[PDB]
Amino acid sequence: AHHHHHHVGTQAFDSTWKVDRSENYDKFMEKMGVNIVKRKLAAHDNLKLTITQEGNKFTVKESSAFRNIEVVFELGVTFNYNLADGTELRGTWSLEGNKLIGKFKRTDNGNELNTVREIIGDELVQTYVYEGVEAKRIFKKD
Ligand SMILES: CCCCCCCC/C=C\CCCCCCCC(=O)O
Repeated sequence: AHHHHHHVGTQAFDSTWKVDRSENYDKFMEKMGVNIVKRKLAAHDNLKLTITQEGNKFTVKESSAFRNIEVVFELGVTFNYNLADGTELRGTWSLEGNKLIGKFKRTDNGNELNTVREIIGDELVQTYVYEGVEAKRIFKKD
């Protein structure tokens, strides 16, 4: 007696999507209290994203008009992330039920930010909620 068989797959998110559009971002940056100049480049930064994962550890490369760095996280591993000005927040991402959670909190007053990751049709999306305001950026393959 004997038998055999085989198949194959291929992830979807593991791609290179660049900022093709955004929604409500204006209120998000305005909320924090960003200056006209800071809102000029942070709006037309041309964020280029590259998604690559190997297990429960994801690594994405992001580049902007004034800088660019690579970040690495782990599902369910809280770590300290620093900002361009030096602020350090304690946050990360973790899946729940059938959705992905992303939360980070300021050290000043503990402002809780909430972000979820999803994909619609042929465009990647990431939502961010700040004080009731829910803004998101739509990245299309580059
Ligand atoms: C020059 C103006 C100040 C720059 C504004 C910073 C805007 C965001 C840029 C870098 C910080 C990004 C922090 C994201 C945390 C991880 C979330 C994720 O896994 O997608």
